[PDB]
Parts: sequence; C-alpha cells; structure tokens
Amino acid sequence: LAPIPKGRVKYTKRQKHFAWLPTHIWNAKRSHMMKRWGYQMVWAPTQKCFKLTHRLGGDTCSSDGALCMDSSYIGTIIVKDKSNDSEGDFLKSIIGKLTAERANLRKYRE
Amino acid sequence: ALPQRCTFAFEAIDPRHLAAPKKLNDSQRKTVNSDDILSLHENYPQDEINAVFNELCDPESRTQSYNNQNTLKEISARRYKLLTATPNSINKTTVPFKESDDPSIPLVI
Amino acid sequence: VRLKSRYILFEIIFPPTDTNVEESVSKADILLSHHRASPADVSIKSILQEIRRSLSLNLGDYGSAKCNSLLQLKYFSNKTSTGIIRCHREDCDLVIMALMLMSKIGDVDGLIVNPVKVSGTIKKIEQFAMRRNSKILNIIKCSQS
Amino acid sequence: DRTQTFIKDCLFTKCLEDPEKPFNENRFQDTLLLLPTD
Amino acid sequence: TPSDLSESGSKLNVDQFISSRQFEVKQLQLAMHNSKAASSTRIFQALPRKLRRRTASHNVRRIPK
Amino acid sequence: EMDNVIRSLEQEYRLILLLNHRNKNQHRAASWYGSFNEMKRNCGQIITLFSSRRLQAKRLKDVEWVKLHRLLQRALFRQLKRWYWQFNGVIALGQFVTLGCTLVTLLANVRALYMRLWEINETEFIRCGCL
Amino acid sequence: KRVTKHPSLKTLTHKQIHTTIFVKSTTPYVSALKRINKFLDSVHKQGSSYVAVLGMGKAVEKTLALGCHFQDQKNKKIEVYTKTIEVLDEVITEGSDVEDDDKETQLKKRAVSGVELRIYV
RNA sequence: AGUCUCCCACCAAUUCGUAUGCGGAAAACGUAAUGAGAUUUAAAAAAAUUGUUUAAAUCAACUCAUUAAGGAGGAUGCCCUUGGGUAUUCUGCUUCUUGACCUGGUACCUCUAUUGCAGGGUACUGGUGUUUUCUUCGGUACUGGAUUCCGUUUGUAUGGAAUCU
RNA sequence: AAACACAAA
Ligand SMILES: [Mg+2]
Ligand SMILES: [Mg+2]
Ligand SMILES: [Mg+2]
Repeated sequence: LAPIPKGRVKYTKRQKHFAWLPTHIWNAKRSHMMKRWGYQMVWAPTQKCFKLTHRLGGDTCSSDGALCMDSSYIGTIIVKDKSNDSEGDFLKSIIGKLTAERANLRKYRE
Repeated sequence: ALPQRCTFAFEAIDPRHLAAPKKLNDSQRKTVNSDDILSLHENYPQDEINAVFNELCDPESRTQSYNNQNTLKEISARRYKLLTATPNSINKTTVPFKESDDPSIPLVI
Repeated sequence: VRLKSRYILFEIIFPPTDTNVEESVSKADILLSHHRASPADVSIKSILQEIRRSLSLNLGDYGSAKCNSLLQLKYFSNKTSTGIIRCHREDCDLVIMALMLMSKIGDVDGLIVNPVKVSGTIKKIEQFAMRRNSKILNIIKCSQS
Repeated sequence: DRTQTFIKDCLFTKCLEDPEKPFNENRFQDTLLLLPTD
Repeated sequence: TPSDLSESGSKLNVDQFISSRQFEVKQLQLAMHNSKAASSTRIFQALPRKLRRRTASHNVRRIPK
Repeated sequence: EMDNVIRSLEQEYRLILLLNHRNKNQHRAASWYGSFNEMKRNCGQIITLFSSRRLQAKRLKDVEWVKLHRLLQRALFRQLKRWYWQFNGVIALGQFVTLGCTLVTLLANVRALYMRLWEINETEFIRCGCL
Repeated sequence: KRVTKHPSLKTLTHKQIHTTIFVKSTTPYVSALKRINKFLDSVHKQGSSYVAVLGMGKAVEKTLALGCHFQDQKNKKIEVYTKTIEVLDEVITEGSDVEDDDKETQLKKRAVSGVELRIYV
C-alpha cells in the first residue's frame, strides 16, 4: 500500500486520516468538502446547479457547455503477469474469478 | 453517434505552456458525414496507444516525465523573450516546444 | 417591509343596442362593434369620481372608507379604453364588485365594465395587455380576407 | 460642470437605463480620496 | 491638474478629469460603435449574477494572537 | 514631439498606480480589476522602454523598435474591445460607477496616446526592417 | 437478430442548435407549440431570422401539422425542404455463451427521408 | 433581520513559504485542560450587534496568559493478579525545499559585435545598515457568437491576419 | 421595497 505523498508539511499535517486531491484547495474554495471513506472529496458547489447539470450534462440536446469532475479518488490497480512475458493465461483466470466472465471475453481483450 | 471503441492517447504539452485556450481549425465542419465514423472503426494506431499506455504504466518513464518541469517564472521569462524573435512580422504569444529541455506528458482519453 | 398592491385591469365595452338595424354575426365583426371607441368626455378624474360615487352608493360609508385608502387610477387613455386601478389585496373584491355594479357615466349611457386581469404588479399587467392586443390583431387579419 | 454633467448623463444613458438615478440619489462622488488607510 | 495634493493625501477630481478628456471619449465611442453612436438606447446589459462577486474590506488582515 | 507624449503617458501611469494602490484591497476578486491590472502592465512596459530613450542618450534604438512593434499590437486591436466592454459593465451595474467612469476616461486617454505613437512611428517602422 | 440504432450526426456550431426544435415521436403537440413560440420570440435576440423544425420518421406527420398550424393561424411564411438522413446501426454478425450486448458490433448505414420546416417572424 | 468578517484566477514564492492546543481553504471562526483578573485592572465603568446588555455568597457567563504532530522506555492509579487494556507524569529520537529585506568587496560566464569600463545572474565572507510610506504598491493571462483570405511532406502538422454585432 | 458605501445621518 502506497502512502500519502510529500507536498507541504503544513497541509500534509492537517489530513492525517483522509488523503487530499491534487486540487483540494481549489475545490474547497469552490465546492463543499466532506470526509467519509478515508478521503476528502467534493459534495456540491456553492451555487445551485440542479437544472444546470440537467441541461448541460444530461441526455438533452440543447447542451452548450461542459462539466468537469475531479474523480481522482477512484483507486486503481495495475496487474501484470510475471510468470512469463507472454499471454496472460493466469490473468485470464484471475479476472474470471474477480468479476464475471463478462470481463474475460474476446471483445474486451481484442 | 460515435461507436463504443474510442480511446485516444498521445503525448501532450504542459498546459502552462499555452497562454490562451486557442480553438482548433474549424473549416471542414460542414463536410462531416458518416463515412468518417465508419472509417474510424477501421483506422486505429494501436502501436502508439500501447506505447503511451506502457509509458504511463511503467514507473520509470512516469518519473522521467518530471525531468524538467519549468516553473511559472520560467515560462514567464520565456514568453517575455519570445517578444524579440527573428521573424519581425507576426506576433506570437506562445512559446515553441523543445525536444531536449521540455517534458513530454503521457495522457489517455 | 412591503406594501401589498394589487392592480386591476378593466375594459369599457359598448353593446350595440340598436334593434332597428340588422347585424353581422362573426368574431371580428362583434369585436369591432364592441370595441368601437370611447367618447370624448372620458378622463381619469371623471371615471374616478364615478367609481367613488358608486362605491359609496353600493357599499355605504365604511365600505367606501376602507376602500378609498389606496384607490387610484395609475394608467388610462381614452383611445383604447384600458385602465389600471390600484388597490389593496384586501379590497380587491370590493373594487371588482363596484366595477361590476357600474351603471353608467353621468352623461354617457349604454356601457358595461369588464374586469379582465388582476395582478399584484404592473409588469405582468403590461405583458398580459400586450398579449391581448396581439391576440386581437389575429382575428382582424383573418376576417379582413 | 453643466456641460460636463450633460456629457456624464449622455454617457450613463448608454450603460444605465435611468440616467438621472445616481445624480438624484447622490451616488456620483465629485471627489476621489487617494490615501493609505490609517 | 487632474489630481492635487491636500490635507490627507492626493485628491483626484472626476469633473476636470473627464472634462479635459472629452474628444478622446467621443473618438473612442465612434471607434467602438459606428451606426449605434447616433442612437441612444441600452447596449450594455446587466452583469450576470454568476459572475457577480462581493466586496471585501479596505484593511490588510488580522493576525492570529 | 516625443517628450510630450512620454510625459502624458507617465502622468497617466502615476494616477493608475495611485488608484490601484488603494483599490487593491477594496475590490480583490473582480472581473474588471483583471483588465485594469492588465492595462497597467502594458503601460509600464511601454514606459520603461521609452524612458530607456533617455537612459541611453544615443540615436533612438536598433531593436527596441521591433520590441515596440511587438508590444503595440496587443492592446490596440486585441484587448481594447473587451476592456471597454468591462469598463462599461462595471458602470451598468450601478454599485460602483464613480471610479468606473474615471476608468473609462483613463482608457480613452491612454488609447489616444498609443494611436499617436503608432501614427508617429509609422515612418521608421516601414523604413527600418519591417512593414 | 439483435440490432441497435444510434442517433444521427448533428454538427451545429452555436446558434443553429438554439433556433431549432427536433420533434420527437413522443413530443406532445402543445409543448411543441410553446417551444416554437419561445424560439420565434428569442430568434431576433439570437440574431437569426427563421426557426428550424426538424423531424424524421414517425414524427413527420405531426411536424407537418405544426407547420400547417402556424401557416394560417399566425400568418407566417413557412418553407418545407426534403432532406436525407444517414443513421448508423450496430448489428451482430455470426462468426460459448456470452452476453447479448457484448458481441461483435458492425456499423451499417441507413438512409431515411426527413422534412425541415422553417418559419419566419 | 443586522452601518460584522471571509471565499468566489494562479504563482518551489518582494505572492502573510504560518509544521505553533484540536477541527478548518480562510474567517472580529467552533471547542478542550490549567492559573489569574475587576475604572485599586492587560483591558468593560461614575469594527458590528443589542430594551435590560460579563461577573463582583457559591455555581453559571465574558476577557486574557500557556499546552507542536507521531513512534519507544520507566513509575503510579483502575478491571485483572502469566499476561493484556486505558489515564497521568520525566529522559529522549524521528519528523529537513542551501529563503527577513538591503549595501560593499572579490572570483567566473554572456550581450552591446578588440580592451579598461557600462548592466544581469550565480558561490562565499562582513555589518544594523536612517527598512519614520508600522494598513493595499511583485509576475503572467482577449473567458460571447458568425464567416472569409493565405502557407504547408524545404522547416513547423498546424500557424498568421482580416470584417460585423 | 429589497440589495449595496472607508458615503450620508
Ligand atoms: Mg432583506
Ligand atoms: Mg436593509
Ligand atoms: Mg440583508
């Protein structure tokens, strides 16, 4: 498990439980903050955007704009087969066990 | 309208390099038919995509990307000295890219 | 704090009371025969005095005293016979009933008063008046054919 | 100041909708104080 | 002198400041709008509330004790 | 012919800096303050270069002519419209118009000096190495 | 055979999208009238002249009905144009037991006739 | 509701580079342990707010003064008496971006197209040096929409400029 | 009316 990075001692000392996004200060100055799952993510901006998100990001046609989400809290694992530098017959079964064999199919591989 | 398979990866410039978000060339906007979307499923540079993915996965190239990370003062001085260039006919508010003293950043879409 | 106002839009309609003459039955024909014009002897102080007399004559003394606190005619022109009467949100029913019980002008007879729109601001009243004026032109253009 | 006030009014009638609003409610200061706050 | 020195600091009078610079403002308005300079209506509209901000204080800051 | 324009420009820059020193904390986060601070940068960058006209005491320049040709076409036909639109929008609000009209007048008087410098320097611009 | 249909390519820059109503097969009549009136009132603030009304397939009939309404109701000049629309459809080609959605997707073109209806002010 | 404060561009840094009881982006912001205080006081009596507007037997309430984060050893108190858990106190390590500002001297490199000299940068030493403007003064950034012209495998795979609202 | 200000009171 990789630990928290080395940014600013002052701000690094604050968290001590929940990691900070690389845009924590900006979002905190723009949107609201909260700490639930060992992390600090955004809840909602100050200005109300109920109907704005519908007309911008939704399935609507009249959408002239864009929405940006800081989704760096989503953690990821990179897995590689080192039993050999060739086709991953082990990773095939690993994925077929981890998720349904929907994942382990010809489409998502090819 | 686009199909399911759409993954574009390449090496981009640091966004601090640009002064203003200049829009791309918009001249063939009218000549956009379904033949281009049909050919997009056929034409695909898998080699460069895999190269960028391996660069982003490997922790050596990912750290080499942090080789020469210029500061805002560096970019400010470069933009101030781009005022006096050899072509004295066109005003350029940007700074050209360098293959030696500049970081190549891998990105995935 | 805010003073709760409620403007009243009324129209003066002249019924074509003439039994000796035959008339055309249609939409725009009767709209034109009912919106012909207002007579020259028509102003703001002549309508305000008439409505003040009718209010005292129908309601009484206290009914006129409670209603005449903020009873004013803000905008009225005799070319289109459209007026905006300001009153309280409490006495709107009183002013409406008085405009309904309007019998006649002291010198001009044979006319009715129709309250159309009641709102608590002048901007929506103006918007509704513009919409009604635009609607009026449609049947006119259609019948001019 | 009269022709100056006319120029200011012809300038405010482009930005604002009621030109004689600030001069009536006294929002056009004739003096601009320039001093570090003490 | 558009600005002078006085009791507290320097005072800048808007009156003479825009009086001396009037033909320049006329030329600027002619360069911005050509046919609309003869007309007198509302060209600039109200600032959106989204871009609207709030005013801070005139002091620097208060240090923690 | 030049000294008068230089004195006018440095007299305008002094008032710009003096009112900026006071309006720095009053209106910190403002859209018009961005354009106001952007104007002072170009003003000072032209003022230091044309004060270098007296810093050297020679024939005027050799390459600062090219520098001026680069620095003149960034606020005349590039950032004049947005500056004027914002300087009028800060007045259209109605909260702060007293300094807004002065800022509009500042822009109107500063652009005239830039146009004068351009129309004066046309001849050696087309004469020396470009245009 | 399982086959899905995606929408048609729409390339509108900034203002072609604003003064244009795309009439769906499930779009009500009165809501379409309201949106058309709003577009007609907002056009000269957008800076255009006409309002585009685009419909294809089942909604063509009620799009022509919307046009015929404002034809004589408000006495506004209308223009009817007949265009072709190409749509891309993902089909499954035969080539163990996998999901129906996660199969071999091949793109196929299909041309359909549609009506564009412009209304003046 | 209120003549209170603050966010609503950034800056490996003349830009409060502030690891300072805890939480917090900041806040004339919340709260925790101890000691003291009453025009005889650090300060309340003869910036905002509030009709009365903290206390002045004890309690309760206001103000100010100290307590930097984590790991290891010993002692004491409790359930428990292999042992383990919690609280307090003393020694003491780990937490490391060659930075108050500014002046002078020396050493090296570049431009102004030979040199002494003129300006900038870096490495080192010495010093309170009139930093009495004890309240804002640094750097970069065209953020509405439409269309047209030109160059391109010789170089950059995209750049330059123009008209109207 | 509301909302704004190193105003004014
Ligand atoms: Mg209120
Ligand atoms: Mg109030
Ligand atoms: Mg309030």
